[PDB]
Amino acid sequence: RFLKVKNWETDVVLTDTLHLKSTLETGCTEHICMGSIMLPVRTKDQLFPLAKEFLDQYYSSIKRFGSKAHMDRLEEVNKEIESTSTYQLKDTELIYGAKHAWRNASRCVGRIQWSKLQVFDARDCTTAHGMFNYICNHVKYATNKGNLRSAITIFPQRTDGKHDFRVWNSQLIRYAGYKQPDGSTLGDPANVQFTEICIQQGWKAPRGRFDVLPLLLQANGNDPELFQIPPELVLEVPIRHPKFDWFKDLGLKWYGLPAVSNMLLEIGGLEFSACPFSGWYMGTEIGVRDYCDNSRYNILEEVAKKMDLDMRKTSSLWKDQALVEINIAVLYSFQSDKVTIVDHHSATESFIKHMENEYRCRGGCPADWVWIVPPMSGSITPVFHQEMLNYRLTPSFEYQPDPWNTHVWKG
Amino acid sequence: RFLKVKNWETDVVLTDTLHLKSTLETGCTEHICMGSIMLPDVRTKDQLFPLAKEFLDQYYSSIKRFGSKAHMDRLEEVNKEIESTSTYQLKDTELIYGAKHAWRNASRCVGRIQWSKLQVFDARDCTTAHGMFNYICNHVKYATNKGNLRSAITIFPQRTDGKHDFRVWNSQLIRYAGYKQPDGSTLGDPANVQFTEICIQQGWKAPRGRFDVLPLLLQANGNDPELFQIPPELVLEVPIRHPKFDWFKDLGLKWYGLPAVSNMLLEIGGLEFSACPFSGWYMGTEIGVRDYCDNSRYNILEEVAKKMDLDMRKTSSLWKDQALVEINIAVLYSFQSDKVTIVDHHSATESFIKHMENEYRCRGGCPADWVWIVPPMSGSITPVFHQEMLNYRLTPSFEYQPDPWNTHVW
Ligand code: HEM
Ligand code: HEM
Ligand SMILES: N#Cc1ccc(CCNCc2ccc3ccc(N)nc3c2)cc1Cl
Ligand SMILES: N#Cc1ccc(CCNCc2ccc3ccc(N)nc3c2)cc1Cl
Ligand SMILES: C[C@H](O)[C@H](O)[C@H]1CNc2nc(N)[nH]c(=O)c2N1
Ligand SMILES: C[C@H](O)[C@H](O)[C@H]1CNc2nc(N)[nH]c(=O)c2N1
Ligand SMILES: [Zn+2]
Repeated sequence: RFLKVKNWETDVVLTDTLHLKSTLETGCTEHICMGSIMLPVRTKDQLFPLAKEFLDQYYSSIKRFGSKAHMDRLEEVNKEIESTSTYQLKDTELIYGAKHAWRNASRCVGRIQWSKLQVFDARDCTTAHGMFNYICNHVKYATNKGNLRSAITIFPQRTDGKHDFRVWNSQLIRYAGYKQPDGSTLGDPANVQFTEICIQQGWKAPRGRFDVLPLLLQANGNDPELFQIPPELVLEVPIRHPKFDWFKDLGLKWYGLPAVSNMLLEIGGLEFSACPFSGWYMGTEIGVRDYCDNSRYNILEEVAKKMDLDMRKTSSLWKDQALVEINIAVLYSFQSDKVTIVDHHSATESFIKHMENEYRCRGGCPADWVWIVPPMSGSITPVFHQEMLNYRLTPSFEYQPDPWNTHVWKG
Repeated sequence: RFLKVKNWETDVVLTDTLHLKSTLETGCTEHICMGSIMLPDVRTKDQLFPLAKEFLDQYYSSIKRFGSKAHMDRLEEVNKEIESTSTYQLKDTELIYGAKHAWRNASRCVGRIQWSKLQVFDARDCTTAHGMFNYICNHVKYATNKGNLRSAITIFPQRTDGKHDFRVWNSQLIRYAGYKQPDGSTLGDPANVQFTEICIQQGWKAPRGRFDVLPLLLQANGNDPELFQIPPELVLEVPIRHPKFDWFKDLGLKWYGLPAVSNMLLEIGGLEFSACPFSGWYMGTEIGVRDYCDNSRYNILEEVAKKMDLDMRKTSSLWKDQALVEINIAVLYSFQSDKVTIVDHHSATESFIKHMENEYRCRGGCPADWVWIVPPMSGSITPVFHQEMLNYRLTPSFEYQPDPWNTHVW
C-alpha cells in the first residue's frame, strides 16, 4: 500500500512505504482522531519476536542480512532469552538502537542530526553515585563550553521491574519552583511538585527565581538520592535584548543544555528506564513556552508593560508583539555568548530537507504536525504547509509514569 | 469508549460521549494518523432512508418530540416519498435545523459559538443562473449589512441524478483576480490564477489590477455556467492602514469585508446541496497571516520588512515575525476603524474554549480539528493550543467536492 503527502506551498508530493513497517498503535481509529491528545514486566512470549525484528533491522543496515554472523546472533539471543528471560545488547546494537529511536521520534523537529549522536554506555553502573558521575561526564561533554554536542547516557535495562534505574528529574538541568502561601509562584511553576520532593528528600533550597535543581537518582530500584551538579558544569545565559536596554533588568536567564531525562528508551523489547539525552535548544522552547506560557514564567505582561504597549484591548496584539521581542532576546543572548541555538525558521527549514531526504532513502519519515509546527509564527515556517504522516516505529523513546507515583519506598 | 480531553494550561477535563454518534470516517487507523492531511455520485434509495431516518430522529429529539406520532408520521411520510420519488424534500424547519447543525458540526471552524444565529435563505425554487445571481446579491447585501455583518447561508436545489447540479464555480462569492503577467511575476492573487482566466475564457474583461473583484460564475440545473458581476456597491472593501506607521497606506493594500465560501457541499439527511454559499465574518489572521503573507499568495513580508528597515540579514533577527505582527495589527485596525466586523485570534479562540465547555456540558462533546483551530500565528499564547481536542465527523455536514470545471459535461 502506497501513501502520498503533499506540501501545499511547493506542491511537492512524496510517497510513504515506511508506515507499512509500523508496529505500535496511534490511538486513532476510523471514527476518531486523537492527534492532539498529549499522551499516547515483559515475557519471553513477546520478547523474541521483538528481538528478532530489531536484529533483522540491524543487520540490514550493516548490509549483513542473512549472514552467518546474523544467524549466530539470533541463535545467541533466543538462547539467552530462554535461559535468562532477557538478553544483552552488543555495543554496536545499543548505539544503532539509540540513534534510531531518535530517528523514529515523530515529534522531534531536530532529527536532521540523528546520525551524529554520542552514545555513552552506562550499563555497568550500579549505584546512584555511579549515576551522578556518569551524568556529570555527559553534561561536561555535551556542553563543550557552549559548542553543544548531542549525547545520550544509557543506564541498565529493566529486569523484573523491581530494580529500575530512574532519573527522577524531568530534565538534567531545570529551575526550582516554589508555591508561596499567597498562591503566587517563585521560579518555574512546572517544577513545583518535584522541587517539593527534593526539599523533603533533604535539599536545602536557596528559594530564588532561578535555582538549578539537584539531581535525584535511583539505582537498581533503591530509594533515590540527592546530588548537586557542580555549578562550573552548569552553563547559563543571561538574557538581554539587542535594542532594549531595560530588558536585562528583567533579571532573566536560562541554562544552555536541554537534557531530557524522564523518558523510556525501547530497543528490541528491552526497556531502558534511565536514558538522559541532550541536544541544543530551538529558541521558541524558551522564548515562547518557558517564558510566556501562562503556566510557566509568564512574562508577557511585564515585558509588554515596559514596552508601553496598549494592553487593554487584545486586538492591539500586544501579546504577539511582546512575544516576538522576547524570542529575539533569547536568540540574541545565546548567539552573543557563543552558545548553540537554532531559530524556528532555520530548524523547520532543515527538517523539511531532512524529511524529504528520509522519504527518498528510507521510504518515509514519521512526523507529528501538531508538535513539529513551532508555537509562534506557524504558517510562515515551511512545515505548516507540509502534510505529514504520523506512525510509530521501534526503536523508540516512550513516556513512562513519574517515579514518585510508582516507587516502592525502602525507608 | 467514553473519552476525556484535558486542557493543560488550566487542568480542566471534559468527558466526550458525543463521538459515539459519529458515523463517517476520519482517514485515520490504528496504524496511521492522517490528522495533518488537508483532504482525506447520487445515492440509491435504500441508502437514503437510513440517512433520512437518522436525521429525522435527531431533529425530533431536538424539539422534545422523540417517539411522538408526529415524529412517526413524518418518518412514514418520508419513507413513502423515497419509495416513490427515489428522493425526498425537506420541510422548512428541517432545512433550517440541518444548516445550523452542519455549521455546529464543522470541526475545523473556530467561530462555531455563533452556530445557532444563522440566517437561512431557502433558494430551492431557483431554476436559472440569473435567478442564482439575484439570490446571491440579496445574500451579500443581507450579510454585509453596512459593515455590521450577519451570518447567512443560501441553499439552492438539491442534487437529483447528478445532471441537474447547481454549482457556484467561485470558491468565495468575493475574491480578487490573479494574472500571470509578462515578467513571470504575479499580479493580484496567485491562488485564483486558474479561475481568474476560466472567467475571461468565457467572456470576462479584466480591469487587470491587483485587487479586481472576480465575476460570479453560476451554474444552474447542470447547464453551462454564466458570468455575472456583483454590483460594486454591494462589495464592502477596507483600505489597509497602520495605527502608527503611515508609510503603510502606500503599500496600497485592501481586502473585502465578507468571507463567503461558495464551493462546499451541504449534506442533510442523505440529501446533497451542491450550491450552498455561506458567510460569516473574518478572523484577523486569515487576511494578515495567510492572504497577505503566504508565499503562495500576496507574499508581502519582504516589502513590509524593508519599510520597517529591519535586519533581513538571516532568519535569526526574526524580521519576518516582527513584520507579521505589525501587518496583522493593521488589518484589525483598519476593519475596526471602518466599523466592519472582524475578530482577533485571541478573542475568537477564547470564544471557542467557552463554546467547547458549552457543547461538552449540553451536548456531550464538540468535534474539533486542532490543526485548523489553532491560529497560524502566536499559536501557544492562545488557549486552544493547550486544549486537547477530539476530531470526528457528524452529520449534517459541510463537505468538499470536485472543482466544477473538472466535472462539468459541456
Ligand atoms: C540537537 C538538536 C535538537 C533540537 C533543536 C530538537 C528539537 C526538538 C523540539 C523543539 C522538540 C519539542 C519539545 C517540546 O516542545 O517540548 C523535540 C522533541 C523531541 N525530541 Fe528533539 N531536538 C534535538 C535533539 C534531540 C535528541 C538528541 C534526541 C534524542 C536522542 C531528541 C529526541 C526527541 C524526542 C524523543 C522528542 C519528543 C518529546 C516528547 O514527546 O515529549 N531530540 N525536539
Ligand atoms: C461568524 C464568524 C465565523 C468565524 C470567525 C469563522 C472562522 C473560521 C476559520 C478561521 C476557519 C478556518 C478556515 C481557513 O483558515 O481557511 C473556518 C473554517 C470553516 N468554517 Fe467557520 N467561521 C465563521 C462562520 C462560519 C459559518 C457561518 C459557517 C457555515 C454556515 C462556517 C463554516 C465553516 C466550515 C465548514 C469550515 C471548514 C473550512 C474547510 O474545511 O475548508 N463558519 N471558520
Ligand atoms: N505537562 C506536561 C508536559 C510537558 C511537556 C511534555 C513534552 C516535553 N518534551 C520536551 C523535550 C523533549 C526532547 C527534546 C529534545 C531536544 C530539545 N531541544 N528539546 C526537547 C524537549 C510532555 C508533558 Cl506530559
Ligand atoms: N488548496 C486548497 C485549499 C485551501 C484552503 C482551504 C480552506 C478553505 N476554506 C476556508 C474557509 C471556509 C469557511 C470560512 C468561514 C468563515 C471564515 N471567517 N472563514 C472561512 C474560511 C481548502 C483547500 Cl482544499
Ligand atoms: C493539547 C496539545 O496536544 C498540547 O498542548 C501540545 C500541542 N503541541 C505541542 N508541540 C510542542 N512542540 N510541544 C508541546 O508541548 C505541545 N503541546
Ligand atoms: C498541510 C496542513 O494540513 C495545511 O497547511 C493546513 C494546516 N492547518 C490549517 N489551518 C487552517 N485554519 N487553514 C488552513 O488552510 C490550514 N492548512
Ligand atoms: Zn489521527
